[PDB]
Amino acid sequence: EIDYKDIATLKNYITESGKIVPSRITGTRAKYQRQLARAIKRARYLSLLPYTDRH
Amino acid sequence: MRHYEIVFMVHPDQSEQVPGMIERYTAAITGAEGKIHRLEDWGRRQLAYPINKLHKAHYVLMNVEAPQEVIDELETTFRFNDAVIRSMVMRTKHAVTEAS
Amino acid sequence: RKQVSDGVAHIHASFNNTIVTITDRQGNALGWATAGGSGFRGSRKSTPFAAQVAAERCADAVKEYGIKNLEVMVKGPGPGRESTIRALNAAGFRITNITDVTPIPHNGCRPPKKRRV
Amino acid sequence: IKVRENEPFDVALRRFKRSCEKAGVLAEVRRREFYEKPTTERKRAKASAVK
Amino acid sequence: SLSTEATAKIVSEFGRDANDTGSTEVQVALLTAQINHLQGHFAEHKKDHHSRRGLLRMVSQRRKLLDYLKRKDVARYTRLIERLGLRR
RNA sequence: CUUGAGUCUCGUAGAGGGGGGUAGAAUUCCAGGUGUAGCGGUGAAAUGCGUAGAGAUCUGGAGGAAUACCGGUGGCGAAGGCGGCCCCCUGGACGAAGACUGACGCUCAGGUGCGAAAGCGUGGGGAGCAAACAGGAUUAGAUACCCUGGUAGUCCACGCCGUAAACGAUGUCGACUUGGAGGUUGUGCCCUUGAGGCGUGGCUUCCGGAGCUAACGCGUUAAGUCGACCGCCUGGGGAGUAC
Ligand SMILES: [Mg+2]
Ligand SMILES: [Mg+2]
Ligand SMILES: [Mg+2]
Ligand SMILES: [Mg+2]
Ligand SMILES: [Mg+2]
Repeated sequence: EIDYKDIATLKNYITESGKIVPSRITGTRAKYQRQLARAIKRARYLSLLPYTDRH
Repeated sequence: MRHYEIVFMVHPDQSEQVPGMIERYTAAITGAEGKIHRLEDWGRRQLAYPINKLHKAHYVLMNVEAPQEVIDELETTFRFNDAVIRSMVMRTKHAVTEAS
Repeated sequence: RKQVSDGVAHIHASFNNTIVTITDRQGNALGWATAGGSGFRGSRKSTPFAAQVAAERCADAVKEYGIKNLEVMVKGPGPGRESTIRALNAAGFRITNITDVTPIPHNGCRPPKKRRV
Repeated sequence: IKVRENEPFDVALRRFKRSCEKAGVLAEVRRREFYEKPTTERKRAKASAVK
Repeated sequence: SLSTEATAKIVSEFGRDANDTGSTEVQVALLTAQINHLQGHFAEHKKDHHSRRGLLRMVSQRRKLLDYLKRKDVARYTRLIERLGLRR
């Protein structure tokens, strides 16, 4: 998570639709969620992850 | 100076200049007394979403040390040079060697 | 006619109406069914039990081409988003990839106010 | 959203992604934005988000 | 702010005594510096109605602490300002 | 002289600010194919758009604005207010050890600066929304609510206006006075030997105790008990109007 290249252990947090899952469903400890969401978003821009299923 | 972690995706159909390309970079850090404590040449890789045609690119890590001025030049040369599409250049992030 | 066997059929479910357009494989019309032009409309239309009749009505106005297996594409919260589908799984049509397209802007446009009834 | 699952039948399952979009994410929009109305309700529902 | 490598320098030049961050001589210099630098920065944008506040907060202290000298040891006041040309 | 306040060192989180690039989703428009008698809208309707081929469906292109999920009683800021991503310049806050300064502080009429939204000037910009306005509808009437359209504006750069239920309707600083559960963010420590067990700070919600209060309620983030300084109130309408 600390990075984005972690595409492997990253998609796990994001849903099928590419949408990042909250916490009441995960519990990735808020403090880390910050780095999580930021990492994912900035990553999708590198084609490492799809902005959404459709495209 | 300062640490970095740039990442560019070169068109697969032009994956031949990728090697020579890295050179300019490696040199644009030599005389600048900078350093490259990383270099993950991901090479080819399927693209999640299509970026103006083509579902694959050529990823090449970086992580330099040279001052901002020089690295800035890379951003400019990256643009005009259509050999590479999307890019990204973050700062220090406390130098990271190998792995990733 | 052309004989495709493998085609699609998007469902446009609008809060007031719904139209079933059975497209080919690369996106080509082949017959469109409309809830409005189903011999009924107004408060009678819109409803599932009604707006669906249009969907299955495609058969006697689409199957003329000859199709078997096919996927489905839903787009619209209209009161038929689902009802319409059942008619397909009962009219003889097979079934395959059922995906929802329904658009959702990542907060870009700005919808109109109104609605002060 | 995607669906394939073989095995001959037609039960439903149209409730999978359903509970993650539907006329919900839609109803969420369509009409004028809330601007300030959310900061209140979205933060007023919490009053119940406790008891 | 000023490079960590900077403050540690000025201090050893103005600090009343060898390596000391507290006296006016050191206080002022350390302040005037960031003030002179930011001047250029502000010559750009000039719309940062926030960063500018800090510029004031610290500047308002410059004339402020500078008074301490008068109210106290005046002998140095003039000897300190004559260094950065401040006050004028 | 050092506990107030301040500097140095090292780190900590964040939508704090200004600038410059960039990304994907969607609407609108334009273009081309497919295909045909409807679409759109409403309580119904009608105006409007359709055979000059719309709508839908698919392919290509242009452009503007906004940044879904995350996201939250979450965070940052003096307040106003501030959300994709990246870079550059830059403000504040906070914790850790000490080191240094040595009352250098608090408040503040006047004075100076910042100011939501609308609005104003100059030049740009214009997709969506929409004052004005024009139709359609409702009605006894309907200069409205509703529908179809739609200009200013909303966007940008510079300059101006300075107002708001600018609201916690609660000036700032400091000192104290039972506690309970949660949030968030530093740091010390415990088979760390777990997620965790025990401390100590910064900010923050809900509850409530003595007390305070006309009551509602406030209750260590007070409306409790004290102090320093400032702003203001003195029946309602006339009127925040007139000169
Ligand atoms: Mg209207
Ligand atoms: Mg605050
Ligand atoms: Mg304005
Ligand atoms: Mg104007
Ligand atoms: Mg209470």
